[PDB]
Amino acid sequence: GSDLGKKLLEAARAGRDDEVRILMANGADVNAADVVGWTPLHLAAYWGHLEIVEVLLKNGADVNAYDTLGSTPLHLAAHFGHLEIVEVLLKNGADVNAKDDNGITPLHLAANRGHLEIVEVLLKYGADVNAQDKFGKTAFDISINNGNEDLAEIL
Amino acid sequence: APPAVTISASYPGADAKTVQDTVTQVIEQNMNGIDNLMYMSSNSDSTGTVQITLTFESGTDADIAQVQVQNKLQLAMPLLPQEVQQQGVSVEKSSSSFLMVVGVINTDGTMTQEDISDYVAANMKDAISRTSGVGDVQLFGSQYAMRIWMNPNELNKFQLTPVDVITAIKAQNAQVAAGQLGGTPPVKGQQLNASIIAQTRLTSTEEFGKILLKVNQDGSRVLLRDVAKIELGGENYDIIAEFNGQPASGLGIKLATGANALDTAAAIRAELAKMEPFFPSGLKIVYPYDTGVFMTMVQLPAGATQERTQKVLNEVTHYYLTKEKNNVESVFAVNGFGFAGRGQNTGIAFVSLKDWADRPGEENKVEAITMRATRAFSQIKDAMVFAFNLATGFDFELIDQAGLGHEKLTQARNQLLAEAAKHPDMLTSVRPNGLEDTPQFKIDIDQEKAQALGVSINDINTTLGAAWGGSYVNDFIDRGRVKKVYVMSEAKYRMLPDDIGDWYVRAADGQMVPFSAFSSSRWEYGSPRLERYNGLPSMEILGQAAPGKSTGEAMELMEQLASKLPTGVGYDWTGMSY
Amino acid sequence: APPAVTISASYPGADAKTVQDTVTQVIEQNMNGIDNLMYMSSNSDSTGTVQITLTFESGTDADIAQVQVQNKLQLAMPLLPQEVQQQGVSVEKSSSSFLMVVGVINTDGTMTQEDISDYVAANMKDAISRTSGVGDVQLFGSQYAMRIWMNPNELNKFQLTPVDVITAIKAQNAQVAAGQLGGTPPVKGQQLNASIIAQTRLTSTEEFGKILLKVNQDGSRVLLRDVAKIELGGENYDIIAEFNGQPASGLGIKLATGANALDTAAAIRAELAKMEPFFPSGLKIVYPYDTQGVFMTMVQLPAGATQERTQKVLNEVTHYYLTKEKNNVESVFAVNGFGFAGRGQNTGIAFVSLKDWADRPGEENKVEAITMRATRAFSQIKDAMVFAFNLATGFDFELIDQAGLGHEKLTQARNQLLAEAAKHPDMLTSVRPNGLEDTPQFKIDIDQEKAQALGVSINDINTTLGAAWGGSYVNDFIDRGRVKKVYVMSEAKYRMLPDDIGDWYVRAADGQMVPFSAFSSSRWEYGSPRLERYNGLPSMEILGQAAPGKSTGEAMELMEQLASKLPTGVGYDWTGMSYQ
Amino acid sequence: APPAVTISASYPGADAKTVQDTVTQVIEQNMNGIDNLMYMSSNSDSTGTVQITLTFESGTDADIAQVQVQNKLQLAMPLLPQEVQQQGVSVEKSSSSFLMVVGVINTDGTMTQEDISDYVAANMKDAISRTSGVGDVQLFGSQYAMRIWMNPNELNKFQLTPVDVITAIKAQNAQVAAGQLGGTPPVKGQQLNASIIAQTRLTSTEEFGKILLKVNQDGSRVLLRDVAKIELGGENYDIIAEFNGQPASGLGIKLATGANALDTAAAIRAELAKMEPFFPSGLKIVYPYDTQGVFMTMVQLPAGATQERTQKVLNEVTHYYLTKEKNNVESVFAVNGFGFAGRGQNTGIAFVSLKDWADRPGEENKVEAITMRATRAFSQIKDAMVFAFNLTGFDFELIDQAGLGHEKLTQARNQLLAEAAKHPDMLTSVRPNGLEDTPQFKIDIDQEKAQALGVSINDINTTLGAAWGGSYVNDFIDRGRVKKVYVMSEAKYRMLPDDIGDWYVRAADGQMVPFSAFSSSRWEYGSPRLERYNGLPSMEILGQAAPGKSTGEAMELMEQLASKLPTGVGYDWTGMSY
Ligand SMILES: CC(=O)Nc1ccc(CCSc2nc(N3C[C@@H](C)O[C@@H](C)C3)c3c(c2C#N)CC(C)(C)OC3)cc1
Repeated sequence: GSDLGKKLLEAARAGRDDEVRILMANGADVNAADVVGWTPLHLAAYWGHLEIVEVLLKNGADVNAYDTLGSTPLHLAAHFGHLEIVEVLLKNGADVNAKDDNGITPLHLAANRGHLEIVEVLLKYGADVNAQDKFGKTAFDISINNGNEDLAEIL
Repeated sequence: APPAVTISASYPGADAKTVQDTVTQVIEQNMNGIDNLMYMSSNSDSTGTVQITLTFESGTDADIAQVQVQNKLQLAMPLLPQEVQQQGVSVEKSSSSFLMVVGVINTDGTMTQEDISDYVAANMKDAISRTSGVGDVQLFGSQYAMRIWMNPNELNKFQLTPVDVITAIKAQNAQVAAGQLGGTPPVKGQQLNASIIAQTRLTSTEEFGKILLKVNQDGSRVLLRDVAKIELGGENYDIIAEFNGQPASGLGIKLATGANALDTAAAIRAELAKMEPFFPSGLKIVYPYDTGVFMTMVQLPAGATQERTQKVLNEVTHYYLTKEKNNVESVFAVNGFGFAGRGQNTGIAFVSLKDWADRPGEENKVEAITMRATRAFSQIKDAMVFAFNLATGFDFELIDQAGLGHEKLTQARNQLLAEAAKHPDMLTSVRPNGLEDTPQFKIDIDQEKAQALGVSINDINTTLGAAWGGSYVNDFIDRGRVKKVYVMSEAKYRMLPDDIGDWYVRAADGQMVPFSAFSSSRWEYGSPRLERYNGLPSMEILGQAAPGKSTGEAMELMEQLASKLPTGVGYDWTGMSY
Repeated sequence: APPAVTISASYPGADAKTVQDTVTQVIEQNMNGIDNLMYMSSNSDSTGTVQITLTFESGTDADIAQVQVQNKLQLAMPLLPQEVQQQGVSVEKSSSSFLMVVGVINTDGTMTQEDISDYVAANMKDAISRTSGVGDVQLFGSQYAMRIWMNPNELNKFQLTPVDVITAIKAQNAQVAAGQLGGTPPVKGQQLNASIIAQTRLTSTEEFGKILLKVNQDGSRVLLRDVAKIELGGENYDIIAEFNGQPASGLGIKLATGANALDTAAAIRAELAKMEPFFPSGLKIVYPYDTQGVFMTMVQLPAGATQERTQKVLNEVTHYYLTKEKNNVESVFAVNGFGFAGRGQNTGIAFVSLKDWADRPGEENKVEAITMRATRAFSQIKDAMVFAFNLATGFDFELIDQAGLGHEKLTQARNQLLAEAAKHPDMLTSVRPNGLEDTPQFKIDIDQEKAQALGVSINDINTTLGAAWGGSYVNDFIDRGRVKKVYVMSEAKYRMLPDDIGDWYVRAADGQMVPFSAFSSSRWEYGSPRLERYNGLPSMEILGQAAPGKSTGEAMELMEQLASKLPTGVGYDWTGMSYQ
Repeated sequence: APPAVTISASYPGADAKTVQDTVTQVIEQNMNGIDNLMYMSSNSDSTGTVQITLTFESGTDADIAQVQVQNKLQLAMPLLPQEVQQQGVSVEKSSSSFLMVVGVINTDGTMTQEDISDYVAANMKDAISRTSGVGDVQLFGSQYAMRIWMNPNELNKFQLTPVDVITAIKAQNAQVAAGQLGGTPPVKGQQLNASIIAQTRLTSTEEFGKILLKVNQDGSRVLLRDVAKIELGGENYDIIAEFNGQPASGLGIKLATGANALDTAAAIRAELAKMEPFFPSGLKIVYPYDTQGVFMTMVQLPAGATQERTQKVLNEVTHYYLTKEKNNVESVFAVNGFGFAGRGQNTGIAFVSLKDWADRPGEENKVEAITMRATRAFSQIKDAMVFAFNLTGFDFELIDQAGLGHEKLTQARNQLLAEAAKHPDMLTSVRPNGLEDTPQFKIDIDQEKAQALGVSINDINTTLGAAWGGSYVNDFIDRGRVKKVYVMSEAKYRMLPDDIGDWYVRAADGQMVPFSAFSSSRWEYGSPRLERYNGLPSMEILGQAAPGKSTGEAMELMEQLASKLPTGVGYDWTGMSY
């Protein structure tokens, strides 16, 4: 609906915490989405803005919003090694086994970049360690292919 | 103005990182042993374009500088992708300005900008180049190319891919040496000597249409026209230009060194007068700029499309031609071009005023017109639109000195811009000159699946690139003149992510495999315009001193702020601040 | 003479249109943004040659002109056929006429024309070409290459094609970078270090002869000498010279723009003095033309004329000087296949050197009267333009296709202008084309559907035809320590007649041998052996003279009025002597 | 001084004759139509390098000379092997001596010699090379490449060859141009425009390690790391430097012809001062050779000497200066593998920097007496010419005028040198300037056996050259900088003749064939350095007038001796004797 929606998407992207608090106060749609289906929560999760994440969730941001290719804010946080954000999303109800259009899960993405603490947190919250993507691969297969033996321990 | 030399290269269908990492870096690393170089700057963008600008000390002979640059470039040519070498890598003196910009319009609605550009290329440009006093002439557009617009549904139906289309065009649009009957050394007493003439380059859409792709088992023929639409069109479709709303091409004309401006301008106008009787209907020459033109910048948000920008440009044009009808002769609206960047979400309108004499009163002068225009345009939502004419400013480069990479340099630049915003008493309008990261479609080809299926990675990458980016295949002859042949998907099969899975590749066993079988994709952010300064990754920052501060003190602050940035980030002053 | 830069390129086996449409046009489209350029012209010939001449305003710095033309040429280089790039494109800044000719003969008769030409190409030309002030050097002959003369019957008998020959030569005449034993980084403690030497370029006909083409199922061997005659022979066979009727070669030397003639000539003689002591026995330098004491004779036959016919006319001209003018003429160096029009089968030149000033008393024994008499004696030679002159008031006209009309329409328009000009002997004399007429050519259509059905690839078809009938430069070899070329081509007797087309076989994907006749058809047509362009558009150059006591100005004015009546899309310009 | 233009090119893994016959002769034959050229000379070496020196008449403008050379070379580039073109050919107009050496060490000893050299190559060299006045820059070390060190036992186990490795690297370390979503020309109503990002260059050993070579029968995977060790390492390993005994790298800088020595040196220092703040911890610049105060020591061992024996000689030279001359010497910067005559396993150079003049009182402590003492101290080192000097008898070229060949020319040279030795009253130290033939390993591939087995000659020659010589495959991105990828055998499989037989090639039927089945080998002699002069095979000979004789008398005798040489051998005077 909003011209304010578009400004909230930009403020969240560019990290501007005050501006986010203001636009929320003046009624911006917290679940405004850009052309690729990214919400303010997606943007804050990708770009690592923890306080923006928390602020959006308290104002009703949808924790499992999915972009046009099926990816969620938790995919993005996990892939890019944003640990504190991963915990907050999971604390606020993020689907730990959400699969994108390719069957990729946040654990697959964390495992691929070698983000070991994130792998651990996801696993606490009930991540299906044997979930397979469209090619049949698991987090374990990923660890083997990348030659990351520390990760292969944990799985 | 220090003399400057610009290198321009093109990699059709390449993204900014691809251009930077296969072209820009390679040229830069070869820019040694050149005299009098003060600094070098480059940009590599999402239209597949690179410009490297070498700025020389004042008093350097610009011809000597141009040749030394060109020679080093030419020795680096074999290090560049074939596709880049095939587009031509130009090296020109770039500090000289235009003597004139000539518009070529069609007023009776019968020609597209591509039609007009072909006419100009084939019938006007070279006569203008030979005109007394003319140095460089740039065509704003191209001659025609033969456009083969592929359909993936038809290709798959006949078990064909773009690779087969490209192969067939190289085989059947060909011209090669076939020797002679009775040639030397002959059997003595030979009387017959004749050249052998075998295949000749194709000359028409009809001939391209008949290229034979294959014959089916039941004896039916698949012709290129059964899998593609075929038309004369442009080489590139990045820019759309209109003159008072009508399609238009143009020539940008520079003065040869040592020639006289007034005589050269008059000689150009006399040559264009002599051509006029031969023009087709509705073609007209207009002169928007010739030694009171001002500009209106248009910038849409990330990922905005050409059609969205066109709508804004059309409102800008309509404004000037109604609300400034007494002051404005013309609006030359250029969609896709912007000085700060090329791309679909940018444009500029070049506005030509009527003669000063016909614009009495201060309210009819450039300053008042532009302030009124900017105020009317601040209504426009979903675009930034600013009118302006052409030293308190500074020109600062932030530099990656230790291999930090784009994402870290950007965070450093953001720290610097936030800090400079905390000192509004000293610094105003401290901003990036360049573009922000935008969403990109990252597609990962699964090598294991490709190998298990027997699908070659070269077939995959050629299929994707040719369809979605376009490919220059080879040359043809149009009405006696050599021109390029391009293959690309028809627009409707290359618009959105779901179109990816309509493209099939042929495996070694003959089965057709959809892209979805061996690839996966996701959204990510990356740069549409990468900058370098003296061979290192950079981000240009503009700014000015606060009212009642000198640029001297404002620069000094920027240096203090820059001194607190993360480890490995440096800076330099360039341009006016050098 | 305003300064000129010339671009030259070569495409072996190419007809004029193929040269024009794959080389000339691509280069010319970049020839803009060059300072002080007056005009550009080009010829594209059925010798597979192109020459583009760019003419600059008087006083232009020729170094700078050459640099700027080459800059623009580099834009086109990656778009040229590999076959042209590999011949070496040249960019020269020379006078268009020869400063001198250096002739070479063998007074023991123990070297043929071909041997002499190789000796000069291999031991003399390069040094002369590097001498300061030498703008251009023309060899009157050809360097040897290694010639592989294929036999199509033998190739077919072993299920081989020219593609197989070419492949084998690239594989077995190779120079391999093979590394080292014990090279860096080594196992520490390594003492042995040595280069590995693997294949190296072949050096002799004997080695080329034992290239191994295939091993039969029964174990027998097909060597290259089983399908081909192998010998050293010219890169091409188009240029043959004689000095006083004996076998010769030579170098035609042109002066670099602005260079000093006395000095350059002297530097050339000093370079020749270094070479002389190492000549094989019999070999001798002669000096048939030092620029008056000299003059030339041009021989120009119609397009279509064989080497043998041009030779017949050269023999008449040399006969005349050696019989009729034997008291005045010291020497004639005659060249068949090269002339004022450059390279061509229907063209020759004779360089004539006179005896001493002192031994030719009287006006009638001076160069003017000798050349007048010569031209008169040669004026009766049938179907040949032969004249003798040493070294103003004509005009030089360019008819130009300005609308994509094409060669055939441009010819019609030219003939219309020439017939109209003929009706004004009062204002215009000897209005005539500078170029060549169309000649019969053999048009071959490859049937794509048949090729596909049979499984014969277009590349194999094209290589087989081009290599057999045109010759293909394969790679280099080393002849007596010098890098030289290797060419494959049909032996002469298998590429003389139209029915020979059908004796050439191509191998299908299933291994069957398919004759050319199965997937091709042919017919006779006409086309051009020399296509001209002026400022990048198709053109036809017309020369002529103002009639007795009319100004060039009135003559030009009438040509312009006659030109104004030609079909739409045909324009004109003035060039050369008419441009100011 | 007559200005000289130098052309340099390289062919990885080529021997001298290969370089000469595919590169040097091709370039030389195309050096026509160039003004004012006095003479040309070349060396073609077993390091895979060529250097062609074109010397111009006194008073020639060196800019014009360089331009003319560059342009003729550009037109000859298509005639050279692709392997050479892709390395970059350079053309320089510089003095042949060093203006200064920039040394780099790590004072915390935390970076190795190889690390330091990469840092200099990747962060310092290009900005120095662009500094005005800098004619040539030699790195004393090598930039990193991604090194794929192949194991032939593992390749054979998986039925693979270096050809398969190269093919996979090209396919899987690729930078793909993939076009755009919503790209131009677009459909009406399009809302989204975004770049498509597909494959990108690899950036790390880990990524190269996971390149997928094949999928086995049972679906197990063979990764590149399963057949190779993957590491960053030098593009070559030929040049190693030390500063006062510690690991070092640096830049040797030569002044451009006609540039100002003091101005250039100050511009270099100003450029280093921009880099210093971003150095990793411990890195430090030293100044071991600024052109009294300094001198050099040449180390030239006979052809065939190992890196290890050259090092042992340099360690003796360095030790002498740091112990016997420690009161006079501040520093020694020693380079193994580069010398006065450029690159080679058997050559070195030491740049020596003296303490302040004021702290070296006495004639005995000035440069002249020091170099003379050092030369005396080094005159008894075995099988090495070692001398100390600062930057004239005769300079003679013996010339093959008749296609005689290297072996006959060497015989004629030896005849001349024998005759010269019999006149010790007129001529002294008449010696060759180049190198003697050494043993080489001649391997003959048996074409019959290869064809019988179905083994391709291209697979054999690629296998041999890539494993034993190394092959530049393509580029990758190291810490944001484009650099090279090389495949070669790990050291232990390319040390000895029996190792040849552990390399297997795959036949058309899929069988693995060892090299021993289709080859044979022998020892022979050939040249590690072939010389040419004015385009002809040549051998340079130096010498001088015997005491109390003029240079003219000694030259006259040389000419008299040269007139009695075998048929087809000529001569010419060059350099100081021209
Ligand atoms: C396909 C295409 O490029 N079409 C096209 C683009 C531009 C044009 C000309 C627009 S008018 C114009 N263009 C300029 N440019 C400059 C050029 C470097 O870039 C192009 C796109 C347009 C400049 C000026 C005018 C006017 N009036 C004035 C000035 C010299 C001050 O600034 C440059 C015509 C057709």
